[PDB]
Amino acid sequence: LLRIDDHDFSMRPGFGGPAIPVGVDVQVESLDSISEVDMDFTMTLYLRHYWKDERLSFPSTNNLSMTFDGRLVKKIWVPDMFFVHSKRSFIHDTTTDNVMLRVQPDGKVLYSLRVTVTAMCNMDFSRFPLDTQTCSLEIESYAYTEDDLMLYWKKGNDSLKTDERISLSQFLIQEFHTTTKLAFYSSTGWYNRLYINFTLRRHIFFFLLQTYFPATLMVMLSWVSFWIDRRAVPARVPLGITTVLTMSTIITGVNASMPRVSYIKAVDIYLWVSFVFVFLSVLEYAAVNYLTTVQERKEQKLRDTHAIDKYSRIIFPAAYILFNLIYWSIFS
Amino acid sequence: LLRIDDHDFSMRPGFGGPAIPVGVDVQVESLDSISEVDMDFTMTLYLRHYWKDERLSFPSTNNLSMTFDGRLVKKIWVPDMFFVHSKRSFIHDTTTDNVMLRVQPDGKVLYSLRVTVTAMCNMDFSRFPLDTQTCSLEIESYAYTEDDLMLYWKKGNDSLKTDERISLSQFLIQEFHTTTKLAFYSSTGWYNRLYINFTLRRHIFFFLLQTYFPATLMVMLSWVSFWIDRRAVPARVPLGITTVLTMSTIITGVNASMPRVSYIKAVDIYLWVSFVFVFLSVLEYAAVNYLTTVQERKEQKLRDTHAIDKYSRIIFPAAYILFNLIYWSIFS
Amino acid sequence: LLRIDDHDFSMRPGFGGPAIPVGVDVQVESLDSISEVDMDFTMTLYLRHYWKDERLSFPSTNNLSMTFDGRLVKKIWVPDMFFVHSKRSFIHDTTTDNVMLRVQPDGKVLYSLRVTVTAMCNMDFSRFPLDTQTCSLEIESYAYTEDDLMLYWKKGNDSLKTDERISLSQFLIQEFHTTTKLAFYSSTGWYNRLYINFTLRRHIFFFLLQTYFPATLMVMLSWVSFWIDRRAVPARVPLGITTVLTMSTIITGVNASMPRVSYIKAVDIYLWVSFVFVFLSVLEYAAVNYLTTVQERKEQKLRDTHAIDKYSRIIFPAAYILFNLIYWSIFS
Amino acid sequence: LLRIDDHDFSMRPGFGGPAIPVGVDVQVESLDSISEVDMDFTMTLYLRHYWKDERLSFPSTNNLSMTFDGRLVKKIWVPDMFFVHSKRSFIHDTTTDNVMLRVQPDGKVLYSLRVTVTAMCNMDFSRFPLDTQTCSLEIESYAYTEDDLMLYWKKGNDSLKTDERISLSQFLIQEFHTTTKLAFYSSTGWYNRLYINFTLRRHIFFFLLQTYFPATLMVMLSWVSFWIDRRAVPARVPLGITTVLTMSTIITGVNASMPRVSYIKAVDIYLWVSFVFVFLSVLEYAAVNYLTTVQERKEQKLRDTHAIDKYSRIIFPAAYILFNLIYWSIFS
Amino acid sequence: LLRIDDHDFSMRPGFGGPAIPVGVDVQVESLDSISEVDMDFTMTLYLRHYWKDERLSFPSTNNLSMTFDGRLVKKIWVPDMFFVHSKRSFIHDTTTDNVMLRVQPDGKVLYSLRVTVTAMCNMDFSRFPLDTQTCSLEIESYAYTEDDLMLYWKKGNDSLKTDERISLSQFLIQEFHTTTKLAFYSSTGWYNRLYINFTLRRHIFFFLLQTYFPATLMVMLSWVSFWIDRRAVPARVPLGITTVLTMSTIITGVNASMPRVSYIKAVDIYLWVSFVFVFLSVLEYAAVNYLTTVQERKEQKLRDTHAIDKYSRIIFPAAYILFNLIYWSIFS
Ligand SMILES: *[C@@H]1O[C@H](CO)[C@@H](O)[C@H](O)[C@H]1NC(C)=O
Ligand SMILES: *[C@@H]1O[C@H](CO)[C@@H](O)[C@H](O)[C@H]1NC(C)=O
Ligand SMILES: *[C@@H]1O[C@H](CO)[C@@H](O)[C@H](O)[C@H]1NC(C)=O
Ligand SMILES: *[C@@H]1O[C@H](CO)[C@@H](O)[C@H](O)[C@H]1NC(C)=O
Ligand SMILES: *[C@@H]1O[C@H](CO)[C@@H](O)[C@H](O)[C@H]1NC(C)=O
Ligand SMILES: *[C@@H]1O[C@H](CO)[C@@H](O)[C@H](O)[C@H]1NC(C)=O
Ligand SMILES: *[C@@H]1O[C@H](CO)[C@@H](O)[C@H](O)[C@H]1NC(C)=O
Ligand SMILES: *[C@@H]1O[C@H](CO)[C@@H](O)[C@H](O)[C@H]1NC(C)=O
Ligand SMILES: *[C@@H]1O[C@H](CO)[C@@H](O)[C@H](O)[C@H]1NC(C)=O
Ligand SMILES: *[C@@H]1O[C@H](CO)[C@@H](O)[C@H](O)[C@H]1NC(C)=O
Ligand SMILES: CCCCCC
Ligand SMILES: CCCCCC
Ligand SMILES: CCCCCC
Ligand SMILES: CCCCCC
Ligand SMILES: CCCCCC
Ligand SMILES: CCCCCC
Ligand SMILES: CCCCCC
Ligand SMILES: CCCCCC
Ligand SMILES: CCCCCC
Ligand SMILES: CCCCCC
Ligand SMILES: CCCCCC
Ligand SMILES: CCCCCC
Ligand SMILES: CCCCCC
Ligand SMILES: CCCCCC
Ligand SMILES: CCCCCC
Ligand SMILES: CCCCCC
Ligand SMILES: CCCCCC
Ligand SMILES: CCCCCC
Ligand SMILES: CCCCCC
Ligand SMILES: CCCCCC
Ligand SMILES: [Cl-]
Repeated sequence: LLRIDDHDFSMRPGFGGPAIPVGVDVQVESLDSISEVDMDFTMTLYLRHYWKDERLSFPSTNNLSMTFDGRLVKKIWVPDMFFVHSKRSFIHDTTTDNVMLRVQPDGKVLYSLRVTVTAMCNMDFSRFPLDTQTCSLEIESYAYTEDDLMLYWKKGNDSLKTDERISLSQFLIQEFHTTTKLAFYSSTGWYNRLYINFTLRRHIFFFLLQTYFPATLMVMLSWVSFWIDRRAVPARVPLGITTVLTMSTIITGVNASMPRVSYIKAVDIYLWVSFVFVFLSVLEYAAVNYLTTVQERKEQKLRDTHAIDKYSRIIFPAAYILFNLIYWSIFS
Repeated sequence: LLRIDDHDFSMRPGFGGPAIPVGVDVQVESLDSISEVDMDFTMTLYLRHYWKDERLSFPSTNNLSMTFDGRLVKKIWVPDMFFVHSKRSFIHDTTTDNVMLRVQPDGKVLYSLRVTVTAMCNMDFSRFPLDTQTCSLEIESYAYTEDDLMLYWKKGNDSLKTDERISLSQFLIQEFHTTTKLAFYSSTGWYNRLYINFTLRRHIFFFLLQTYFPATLMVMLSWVSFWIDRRAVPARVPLGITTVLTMSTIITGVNASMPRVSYIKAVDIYLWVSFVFVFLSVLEYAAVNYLTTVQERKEQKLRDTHAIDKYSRIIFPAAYILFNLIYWSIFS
Repeated sequence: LLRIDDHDFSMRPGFGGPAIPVGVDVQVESLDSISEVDMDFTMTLYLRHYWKDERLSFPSTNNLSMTFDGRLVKKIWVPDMFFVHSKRSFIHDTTTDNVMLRVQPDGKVLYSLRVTVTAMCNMDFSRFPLDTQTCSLEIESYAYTEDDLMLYWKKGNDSLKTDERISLSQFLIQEFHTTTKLAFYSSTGWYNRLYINFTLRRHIFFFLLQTYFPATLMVMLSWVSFWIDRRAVPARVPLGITTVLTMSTIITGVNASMPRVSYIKAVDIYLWVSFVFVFLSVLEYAAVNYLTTVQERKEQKLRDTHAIDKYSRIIFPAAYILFNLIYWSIFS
Repeated sequence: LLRIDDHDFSMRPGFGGPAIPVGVDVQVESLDSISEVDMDFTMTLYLRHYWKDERLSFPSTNNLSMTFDGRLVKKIWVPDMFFVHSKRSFIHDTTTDNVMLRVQPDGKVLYSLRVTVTAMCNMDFSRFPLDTQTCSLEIESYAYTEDDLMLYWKKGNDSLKTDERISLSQFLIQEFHTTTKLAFYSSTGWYNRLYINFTLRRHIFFFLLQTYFPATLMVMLSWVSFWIDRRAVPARVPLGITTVLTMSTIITGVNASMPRVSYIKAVDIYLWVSFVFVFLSVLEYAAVNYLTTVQERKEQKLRDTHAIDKYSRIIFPAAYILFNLIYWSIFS
Repeated sequence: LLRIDDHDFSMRPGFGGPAIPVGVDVQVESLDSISEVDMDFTMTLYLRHYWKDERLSFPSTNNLSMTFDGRLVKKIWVPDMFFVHSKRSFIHDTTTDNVMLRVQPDGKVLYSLRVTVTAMCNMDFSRFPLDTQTCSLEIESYAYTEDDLMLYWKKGNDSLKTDERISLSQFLIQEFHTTTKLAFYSSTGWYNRLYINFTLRRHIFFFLLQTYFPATLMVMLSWVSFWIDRRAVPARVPLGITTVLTMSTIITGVNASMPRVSYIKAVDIYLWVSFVFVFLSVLEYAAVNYLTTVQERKEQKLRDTHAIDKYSRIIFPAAYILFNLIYWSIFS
């Protein structure tokens, strides 16, 4: 039927002659994980190849595609494709290798693989946790240059399809599309790359509850020290100290879960401003206590509400509100 | 006996003609793990295939099935089946491949595999930790469409059997059953899928002890500040502050172990309401202290139990109890 | 010598006739790990098979066993055995497959494998950390029923031997023995199972130091509040609050390391009783403070050691000691 | 040249006759890791075998060794060796299997493998973190007894060489040497084992900084309560309570990182003695406060520095210093 | 075309004669990870080999290189290369083995592999986190000595090329270059090694925010105790105690993430000096309280700002600033 034993398949079709066209269709099954510290993502996809090989021609009367077991794959020539800038990947093998082989009577061949790929994606956290990130997956031939193999999307924009169940708990996925670009290696020649592009957006709610509310609550807990009688030194001092230390703990806990980036994120700006306010509260009380002591000493040697508290009760909330307005007008 | 060398098994029985019927029996051995963060499960099952192949016919006098070693499997045609929407799977191989092959004199073949499959399961945590989840395992042919291969359950509802030792420490497993549905791929044709469905329910006790009791205890520890003399400012302030901070720590610890979902869970509602109560206690004491200071200043310039404490001692417990009644009437 | 090329080894000896006897010897090399959360164990063992095959007969004059390389194994019939209710296992392969093959002149064959098996073991933690657990390893044929293959222990009780270096840092291992039982599958027939049983016991010392001493110390630290003058409210309140919060932290830390079981363990009983005592201390001080305030108000309007402290100093230690006596008489 | 096709290599040289001598040389490349909780170590080594086989003889004129590709290895007889009491091991395979084969004209064969072995090592932590541990790697034949194969060190003591780059960040490695001993299996016969022995010693500095300094600092922080005026009850009570709780946290953190051993380590002795001192400080202050209250009551009914503080200021430091002297004279 | 069946490729070209030259080109694709605790790095690279073999000569008219499938590789002789001092490595295999084979009509052969290598790198942390580290990758032949195979860089310095996307989030990568050196094994002979060298530098910002700012803030929070009236003992004591304990927690958290090195790092110097300052603050207050008590007792028996506070308010900040100036002038 196929006369496999009569041919040497160590050479591509057209060997010694013009390049062989190869078309690609991709269907994305899922996006399994995203790792900010590792700066990568894991995708499961169906990779489909189209090419023609006269050596697989067989007689028939119905002009219909016929399906073979898939162990025949290792006896015939198959296009060499690999994922560029990946960290690890594999082909699923239960209950058998998830490999399809269909051959038409005139030699047209359809080849399909189910693979899982972990690939690198460089992300900019300068607007975290309000950032928008983009990632891509690159498909390129390994052994054959553009002189031997021509790689292209089979149906252009319509070659990429996605399952309706693609979802992430933290990220919104949008704008899947495909592009084509060339690549050059100084010692091997020119290669043709295929691209799968998509965009990711975060949900802010979780970060609000984890960071922004606790810091605001710690700032507001430092303003009750302005309504307590200043004669209660052992009540007013520990309150401010505890609020400062809790703010420090919040900052450390927030920074613990992110990659060790050399630049400043928006959450760092917010937390450090809140910390500054909490610190200023303690300094303000220390000034008040010192001035009261000075006045007592002067009065005895010569023999109400302090203005600082009265003005702080107004100044601190207004400054904090203005800061919040400007911050959330800039970062939105 | 079998004349394997006289036939080409690269083509299915009936090649070029009508589709070949294939029956499936499944026996579930165990459910090994469930991962909320990964949103998958691991199952170990016995997969059994039934079909007929005249090319394996042999003479006999007893009309009995004969068992072969299993290395013969790779010399004959075997149905191509794979698990859909899986993450990883394998066939056990100790001390040999766990593969059974039995052939009847008239060509009927029984084929059995022991496999372990990790498969995806989308779960809704909107009622966590009082949620009920459902999952499924899908069996579909890879290479052959419904025109070449007809896939069905061998005995309908009786095709699925479960071992009595299937058990999870946290989940209750119930309602195993099977269904059949078709699937369509735009470039390859129609396929016939088999389904194994089951339902999972959580045990609430662990979550009660981990989250609900500590938060209630922290709320109740904030009500002892209403029975302490209000003149003890350095005793009443740190108590409320410590309770608020402990409630915050509880909220963070509860959220740490779950997937980063964009929606609200019931435990979040309970914890945030408890946090609100604890915060209000501190605000109440601050109001009491301020009013006492105002009265002292007025009396000196002109020259018991405060009503707020007296009413709070009644109001706070009743509101908390009513909230608990409504919450546990809604979520049950 | 062996005339391997002259025989088809795809059929068992006696094919079509009576069942072939197969004897098993097992020597346990080590117990590598136990996982409470995974509920499994890992064992390394030497598995030895005994059977007769006339097709391997060769002429000789000394009636002595001869050893072959082990690549011959894949050319001859070998009994099909697998481990039941396992999670994963493999055969060691350095520097070659650890497989022995010895054939006697009359056809007697000895076969030996070095394997590592991870197997499930259901454990009851209702008496943790004073529990005693039992586990078993099951050996059964996969392809052949009791009509084709008879599986038995070669020397009965003497078939199981253990290395003197089997040891676990936390568990005491005792009472290795073997049993035999039949198994039935509704669609394949009856099989004969072999069992390896052993018993595990914990060492209590580690758990004493981790849980029982800290909780008792936290309870005893709450009784120093009964010897401090009750006029020191800001000294007596934070002490009780801190002890309650530390007890809560201890409970959470203890529960963190165990599987999410739906039932109550002994350590939970001990910790919750200790927590109750610590909570009652705080309530007792609140009552004392309130009564003192009431008496002061009455005396002013009309114009030592409080009995509660005096009785608590006796009542609390005696109740705690009685609880310890009963607890350690019940759980031993 | 080698006439491989003319011989059956399923039988050892000398099959049916006297045992074949096999010499072993080992060169250690690195020690990769040590795990106290797993009680094992990982070593990378070069394993070299020497034997003679007349079936590989070839004509030559120069009496020189000739090197072959290494795919020839699987066509000839190779000694069967494995590592005893190992957990996992493998042969490196990039860019090809790291296997050397050299054959001399008279049949002498040199065989070399690069392997990585993880092996068990039982360690005694009774003097931790001042302990000295010893470990060994055992090489034994699997299939052949001492009647068929004689295993020995090729050059005795000079057979073991080590790379100068063997180093661990925490451990000092010394005293590599080799020994030989026999082993007996009740069902297979006598085997000859080869041993590689070495000694490990810890660096104390890290443990000093992690445990011993913090505990001493916490003990010294409890002695400042003896210089504060005893009238400051709310200052002296929380200090002692906080020091006790911090010591408890230190003990838990120290125990967290070690295996769950049933016996007592030296660090446990040191930490528990320090804890006892810190606890006694709190009890001492409670006694002082009670006695002051008694004296006040007696004086009123009838109508400086307390001796306990004065003696404690001397007694506590001297006892702690004596304990340190004895502890560091015993454990060195 | 190639007459593979007519030659034995178990012997290198020139077998029995002069050494065969082999050239190497390397292109680095990425640096995937660096592990301080494991002391290794992971690199993905393209390894290219050049050699001549007359046995692969074929007739042609165009003097052009022809590309073969890559399954031919296992039928011909291929140079034996491996990575020295590696921990693990593999060749990527999707969708096929990423192996290129190109043969010129005169027998010149180009061979290319895509591999991932994890290799050891000894690092000195004595200047952490201001350290600069160097690492190298070593390529050496395994089976063949310099008498049989001559290994060299194909284009010298121009043989090493790097992708523009090589980047690490924490480290700056610079100065890629190549060197050549010989290696000697006492039992096998001389080998020729190739080296790939590069330099790594850290970004200080992350460590500043994680360690240096919190410790400075904790030191500055201990200087507010010098502006509070010394009569407030219960306010001034807990402040110093809390600052000391927080500094201890910072030290432990900093040390937790690094390898257990026996020497001192710069961050340890900074943290321990800050801890000393914080401790001295508490000792200073204790001295002040004791002296005040002594003066009170003397005055009663005979019947402002203390100088220590006044001098400490100046001395502590100046000493801390001088320490910072010297530290950051030494470590830069
Ligand atoms: C298949 O090819 C035949 C001619 O060989 C043609 O008549 C028929 O229409 C074709 N069918 C399809 C579906 O292309
Ligand atoms: C899709 O393809 C069409 C036609 O080739 C092109 O105009 C369009 O820009 C493409 N869209 C994207 C997102 O690449
Ligand atoms: C097997 O087939 C024979 C006829 O070939 C029939 O007589 C016999 O009853 C059958 N046995 C079973 C169990 O079906
Ligand atoms: C089982 O099969 C019967 C008959 O086909 C059907 O009536 C019933 O609904 C099925 N049950 C389930 C759970 O699918
Ligand atoms: C081996 O068999 C021979 C007879 O073939 C007998 O004489 C001899 O005693 C036997 N030896 C053993 C050890 O069984
Ligand atoms: C061991 O075997 C003997 C005899 O078969 C039996 O009496 C005994 O009960 C067995 N012991 C165990 C532990 O099974
Ligand atoms: C090799 O053997 C020959 C004799 O066959 C001898 O003359 C020569 O000295 C030997 N060389 C070595 C290095 O042993
Ligand atoms: C090394 O070998 C020599 C001679 O065989 C022996 O005297 C010595 O004790 C050995 N050393 C060790 C450490 O085994
Ligand atoms: C190839 O070799 C031929 C001679 O065989 C020569 O004429 C031609 O210039 C060469 N081409 C290249 C590119 O080296
Ligand atoms: C590169 O090679 C040139 C010439 O061989 C040499 O002078 C130079 O030092 C080399 N550079 C490095 C970094 O090895
Ligand atoms: C998606 C925005 C949510 C804002 C909630 C306050
Ligand atoms: C908040 C600062 C107030 C200053 C009044 C003079
Ligand atoms: C917001 C409070 C203002 C008080 C001014 C006296
Ligand atoms: C299954 C419900 C248990 C409830 C315990 C209070
Ligand atoms: C004095 C009784 C207080 C109760 C608080 C729950
Ligand atoms: C008494 C009201 C205080 C409000 C502080 C936010
Ligand atoms: C709890 C609020 C009480 C208000 C009384 C006027
Ligand atoms: C529950 C306590 C109520 C007190 C009312 C005065
Ligand atoms: C094995 C029992 C030990 C008990 C130590 C108090
Ligand atoms: C003064 C002795 C107190 C004892 C508390 C356990
Ligand atoms: C501990 C309770 C004492 C009650 C005395 C009336
Ligand atoms: C154990 C102390 C008892 C005190 C009774 C007055
Ligand atoms: C190796 C001993 C070091 C001791 C440092 C105090
Ligand atoms: C005032 C000196 C106290 C010393 C405590 C270690
Ligand atoms: C430290 C104990 C002192 C006792 C004096 C009577
Ligand atoms: C070390 C201080 C001793 C004080 C004795 C009065
Ligand atoms: C690269 C140096 C940054 C310094 C920021 C204060
Ligand atoms: C850093 C302490 C400053 C205090 C000013 C009152
Ligand atoms: C900071 C030390 C001051 C000493 C004055 C006598
Ligand atoms: C920096 C404050 C100095 C005060 C000297 C009296
Ligand atoms: Cl206080």
